[PDB]
Amino acid sequence: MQLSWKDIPTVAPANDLLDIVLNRTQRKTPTVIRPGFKITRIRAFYMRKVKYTGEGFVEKFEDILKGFPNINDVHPFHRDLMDTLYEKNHYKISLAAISRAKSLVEQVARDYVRLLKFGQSLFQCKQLKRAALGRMATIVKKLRDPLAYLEQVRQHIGRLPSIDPNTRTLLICGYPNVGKSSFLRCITKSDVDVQPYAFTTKSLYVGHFDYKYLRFQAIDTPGILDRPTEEMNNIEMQSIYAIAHLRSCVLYFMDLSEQCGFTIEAQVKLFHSIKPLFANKSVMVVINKTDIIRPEDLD
Amino acid sequence: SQSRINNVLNKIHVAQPQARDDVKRTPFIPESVKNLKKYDPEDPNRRKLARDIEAENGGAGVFNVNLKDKYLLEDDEWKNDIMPEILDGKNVYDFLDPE
Amino acid sequence: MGRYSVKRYKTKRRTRDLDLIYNDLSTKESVQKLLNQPLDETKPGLGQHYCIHCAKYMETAIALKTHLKGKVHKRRVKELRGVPYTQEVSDAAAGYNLNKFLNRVQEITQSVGPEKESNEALLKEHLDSTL
Amino acid sequence: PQNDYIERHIKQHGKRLDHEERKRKREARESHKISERAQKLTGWKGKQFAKKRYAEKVSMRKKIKAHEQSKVKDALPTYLLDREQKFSVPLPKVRGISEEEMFKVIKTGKSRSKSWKRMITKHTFVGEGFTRRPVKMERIIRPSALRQKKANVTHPELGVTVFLPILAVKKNPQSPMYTQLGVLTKGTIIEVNVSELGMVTAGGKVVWGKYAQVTNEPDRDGCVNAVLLV
Amino acid sequence: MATRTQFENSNEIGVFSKLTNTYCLVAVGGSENFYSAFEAELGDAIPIVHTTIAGTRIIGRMTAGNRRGLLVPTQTTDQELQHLRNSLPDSVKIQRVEERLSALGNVICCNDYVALVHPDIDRETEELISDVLGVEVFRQTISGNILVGSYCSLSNQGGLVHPQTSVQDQEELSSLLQVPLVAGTVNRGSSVVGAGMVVNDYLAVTGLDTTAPELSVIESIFRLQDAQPESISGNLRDTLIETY
Amino acid sequence: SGNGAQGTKFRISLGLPVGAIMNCADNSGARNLYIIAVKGSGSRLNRLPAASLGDMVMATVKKGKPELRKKVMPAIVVRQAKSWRRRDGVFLYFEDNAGVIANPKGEMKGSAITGPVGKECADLWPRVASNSGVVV
Amino acid sequence: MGNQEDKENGWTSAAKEAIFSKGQSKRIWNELYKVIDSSDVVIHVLDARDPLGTRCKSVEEYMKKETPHKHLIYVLNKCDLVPTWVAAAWVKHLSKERPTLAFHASITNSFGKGSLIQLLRQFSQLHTDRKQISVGFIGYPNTGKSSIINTLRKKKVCQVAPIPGETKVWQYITLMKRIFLIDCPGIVPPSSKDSEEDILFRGVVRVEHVTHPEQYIPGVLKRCQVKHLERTYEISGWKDATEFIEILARKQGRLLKGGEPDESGVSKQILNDFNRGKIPWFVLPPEKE
RNA sequence: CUCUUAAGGUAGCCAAUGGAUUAACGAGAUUCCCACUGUCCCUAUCUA
Ligand SMILES: Nc1nc2c(ncn2[C@@H]2O[C@H](COP(=O)(O)OP(=O)(O)OP(=O)(O)O)[C@@H](O)[C@H]2O)c(=O)[nH]1
Ligand SMILES: [K+]
Ligand SMILES: [Mg+2]
Ligand SMILES: [Mg+2]
Ligand SMILES: [Mg+2]
Ligand SMILES: [Zn+2]
Repeated sequence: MQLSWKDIPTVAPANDLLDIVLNRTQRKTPTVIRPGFKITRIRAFYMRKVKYTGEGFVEKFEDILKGFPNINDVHPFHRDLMDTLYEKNHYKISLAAISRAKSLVEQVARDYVRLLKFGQSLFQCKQLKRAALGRMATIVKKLRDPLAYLEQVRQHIGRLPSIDPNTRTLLICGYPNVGKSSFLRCITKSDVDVQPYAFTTKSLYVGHFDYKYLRFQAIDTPGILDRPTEEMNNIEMQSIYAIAHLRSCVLYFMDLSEQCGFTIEAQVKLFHSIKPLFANKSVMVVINKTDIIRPEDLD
Repeated sequence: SQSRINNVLNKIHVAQPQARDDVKRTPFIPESVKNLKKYDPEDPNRRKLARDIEAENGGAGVFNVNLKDKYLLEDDEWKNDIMPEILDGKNVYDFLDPE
Repeated sequence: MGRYSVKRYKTKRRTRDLDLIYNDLSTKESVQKLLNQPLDETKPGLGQHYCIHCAKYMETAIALKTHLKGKVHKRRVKELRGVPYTQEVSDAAAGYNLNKFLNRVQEITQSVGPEKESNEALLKEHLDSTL
Repeated sequence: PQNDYIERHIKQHGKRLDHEERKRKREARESHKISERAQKLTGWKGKQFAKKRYAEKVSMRKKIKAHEQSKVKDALPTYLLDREQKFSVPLPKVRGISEEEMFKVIKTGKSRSKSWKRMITKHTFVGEGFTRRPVKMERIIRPSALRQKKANVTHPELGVTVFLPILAVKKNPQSPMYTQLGVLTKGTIIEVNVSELGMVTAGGKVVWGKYAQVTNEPDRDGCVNAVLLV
Repeated sequence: MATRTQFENSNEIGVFSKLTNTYCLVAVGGSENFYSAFEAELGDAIPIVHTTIAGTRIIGRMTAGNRRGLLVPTQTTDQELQHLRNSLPDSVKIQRVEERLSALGNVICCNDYVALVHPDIDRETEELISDVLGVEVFRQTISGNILVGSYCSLSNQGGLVHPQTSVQDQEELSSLLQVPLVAGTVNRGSSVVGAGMVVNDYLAVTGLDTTAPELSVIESIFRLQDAQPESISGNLRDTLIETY
Repeated sequence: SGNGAQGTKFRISLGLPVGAIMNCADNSGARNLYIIAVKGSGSRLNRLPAASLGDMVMATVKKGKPELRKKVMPAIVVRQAKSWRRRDGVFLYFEDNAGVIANPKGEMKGSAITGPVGKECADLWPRVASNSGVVV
Repeated sequence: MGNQEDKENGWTSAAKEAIFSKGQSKRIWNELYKVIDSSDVVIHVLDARDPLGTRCKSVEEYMKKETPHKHLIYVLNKCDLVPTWVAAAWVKHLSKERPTLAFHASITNSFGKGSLIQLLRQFSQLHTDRKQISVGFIGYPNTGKSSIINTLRKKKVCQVAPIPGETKVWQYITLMKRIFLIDCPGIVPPSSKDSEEDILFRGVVRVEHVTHPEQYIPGVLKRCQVKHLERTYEISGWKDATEFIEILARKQGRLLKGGEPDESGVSKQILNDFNRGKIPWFVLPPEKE
């Protein structure tokens, strides 16, 4: 596996990419050609312009395409998490648009070099070169929305924590405001926030510790509500996918003081509703906030 | 799983000796070693290490340590003595000998 | 300096030393190993037909026999007679480790010498019988 | 670090102590910086700066006009709304092209002494079932890179452009020799396949072939553009 | 009593140092951080000597010895030999050995009582080992691996062999050496344990890259801490199964 | 001065330019190594990259195992026949040119080295010194 | 267990040899498109030993897509090097797709010459309004296009060699007043599944420019029969390629100075014999249905 | 009016051989290998 995708080069928008590639052609290729020179020299000049611009566009597209992960090829946990975060359909459509643009730019470059083989004057060769560069620019301008989407996705996916779905995992789940982030702070050195309102945590947080010289990872999840999956939202789907995919030891945290805003009956109902999730996994129920109320003096 | 059996056994097995002679072999810990005190990096009264001496004198790559300071000689005045090596085409070391 | 000596005694064209050959001939086990060699495809005669004195492979037993009936082989055999001349001899000549040199000389005279001679005689009769 | 750690760090420790003042002074300096850039940048960078400034001013004026206009205040069927998209030719006269411009002399022989072969430098339509003449009897050369099969045809009615296959060359305005050679130049009348345009006669016949006029120079811009003669 | 350090960002402690029960040898290269790392654990209880062997820094690989003696190769200079003699007390015999295999730390793996040697060392070298080190000598290969000094770490308590050693070879070597043996790695997966670490009856020094399970195995087999026997392999079995 | 080398390296006379063939001194099955490049080599017009004792090269195996051949692997030069000066005061040389196969971190593929190993190479590379039986 | 494990030790595969890309140059493919554009009938020449190996499927698809008016036929050459039933089975199987004619090309002792001539006369009669037709010969290198043209002319008008790539440009030959033949350089369509071993055993490259032919010798052992090899080289008793090479070199006296046998030279000679038809071999035809 | 895919299991029938895939020879044209080396890295020195 890879477990981290921070090493993706910056994706420029359409106009910025156009400026970068065209100005690179202007700077890095010679720019003086005279009408008094040989027609072979003139043809070579404009052929070099077309070929160099095409290569620049293609290498930018290839850097985009190689860096981004294959959503289908990754582990199913990562696939479900990235589908929840980024809408896999849009993800694949944008990357496919990049690939199609790369093929079209290559085709334009080949066609116009072949046409420039037969140029008879500087004016005609200049017109053919400008036509090739303009067609490439139109292709690139047709990618404005996918490039912006991919830049946002790259920035977000560079910050995702590295979760190994095959190592030893303590998963933490329950209702909001029960102390999952506080327990993660107590057992690891993660910087998860602890605030007394619902859904303080909107994404998975990872901590680490060592038990008997063995490395364990602890996964704090955003809270789950007792609602059917049709009206379940993406933030809760993060926790649902984590529970379904990570074979681990699950710790369901209960608050008996109802400081969380959910009753003990509601917590038990949520536990029995998410009961089918932890099959063939270790399960444990932890009652937090015992300094306020104890399980012994309950009804 | 039947695959990981021999590999696990060959590294979890601890070999043991057996007799072979009436010879007693015991571990040796010197008295100074077992009376030594544990070093405390954050302590007001601890031993000044050689790196502390180097840092206070010159620092790494500037401090020139004297190796002759650790010599266990009969006389301490002999520590900074230059040992001759050549005399009239002969090596002193292959003539050096008691009696 | 001259071309003949340069292109004969280049370092990459060096031959085995006389003291090494003497050590090979001194012990019976070494002689047996050199007589019974594994089949090597990179050697002349598949590693067989090896003259130990000259440290040289022959393509055939008839070639080995002709080599044995020659003055070059006799020259090497005569060279392999006396003290092997290690560094201790030059040190003793300079006046260094004289007692070590004397002990080595008397060991060669007493124990190593006659055993090497008997091994050479057995090798000679073995080669004469088999060839 | 994981998730939005920079924002969490800003929430937990704040920013640098002079961040707001530094940002405010830089934004105050921006006007002087813009004027100095306009008067100091030279060459291509200066021209690009002027072009971008013009575009920004146009956009700002449009925004002001739209805001003021907002502050002041085809008979399609139901299933089609909420959805989007003289017998004179348009080019009676075009530039004359001489044979010297049309043809290029191709020399043969070891010493290049024979000059009887000619190469057409313009784009051509050779048709179906074309085979090259044997090289010994090949005087007129139409290279394969310059042969065309399709054109971008604009329909005057309905305002669309479709990529259509070429059927024939009807009249090249320069010469009947160019017409029979199939030369595609500006003002050439070609025949195009209009099957995907969905044209039906008054008698119920499906139209799949009509005339169009080439309105560009394919030798210059590498493609054939035409207007359908409806 | 297992510590982790580096000699100038290198994990090969046994290459650049030699540790016995009565003295320690460290290379002179660079600053005094390596010397002070040994000094933090050793105090002034046993001598610690900066030294070079034939001008090189590889003293753990060039030299071999135990609490009673030290053997240096013939490439040692007279000045270095005199430096060692002046730095060490008279209770440690020092001998320069005329041996063809000059990497004594590679060809000899010894403790205070037993020694395993390269099967092609000289008989005079064997007798010199017996006389100077005061030990019994056995010609062995560690599961066919020559260079026992580089492929074994040995003390009077226990021993660590390279991870490709068969069970029968471990049994035979344990019978010969009269100490418990274990197979494992050091410095995060290295099979050159003898050049990876140095050890005595009361201290082990490995590289910084040695993992926690490897350190636990080393502590258990060398009986370093007060509550570390060789029988806690059963208690570490879960961690070792997960780690392997 | 290469990745995995311990410390700086002082200049040694260059003996092996690109195209040279040296013996293989390890036990990995290779018989000889053919030098195709020298790590850390300089840039100069017409000048061939050349290796010396203790240098890391890229080598192909000409003679050896068929599975071992037809690939490029890092190697470390441990013997050279070109004389070089030791700072202690002598020029010295070996009979042959010889190297060992290693990885980019400087770790040996084999388990032992046959024949003498130069002091410069052994002191530069800790794994060579660990696998060496004879050091000069 | 393949590519990923090699990079960990720093091992990189050697650079691909430039000899194995012969038949893929832009010059050669420009010549091919020239002869196809000039041809009314295209003859694809196949080697009867490996006819599916020597098929240019991409060129055939291009012809059926872009130039459907040109007539493409198959000539299975070198039928003398295969058993009669093998050639008959290959003719039957290839006739399900295209008209296929068995052939043995030779100026003096040929087979199929009259059948090919009457077929070309039929094509001329079908194009009686064209005043002439051209027949372009295409196929893999060293399949025998020049030999077939010389057979039809009954005269050495096209240069012929056992080495691949003898023909380098196109050439017009007048067979009759209305029939022209066009000789063309050999082509190798690019592909990723076709390895250097397959390229070498299709007779594409000259063996003198390959690096280590000993690694390709096991391909010879797999493709040939043991009895045929031992009858050709008068040896026996080998168990693998290295011992086969060693026995052959020692029998032939191909020893280098110092005693090591000339493995590369013997291997190059074996590959030359295999490709040139001194060792009998063929690929099995498809099973009858 | 009709024509072509019948042939079958690593060597056939049919008339020693089934051939120009021709030995030998060549200041003819060309590719490769061993050996060899100042062709080269990289130039230095000696004589008339
Ligand atoms: N046995 C046999 N050999 C043939 C036959 N036809 C050609 N050959 C041989 O095969 C080799 C290839 O001959 P070419 O005529 O040059 O083949 P090509 O396809 O023209 O090859 P290139 O011109 O190099 O692309 C020659 O040595 C011929 O003698 C055949 O029908 N039977
Ligand atoms: K040919
Ligand atoms: Mg929370
Ligand atoms: Mg140059
Ligand atoms: Mg040809
Ligand atoms: Zn002899």
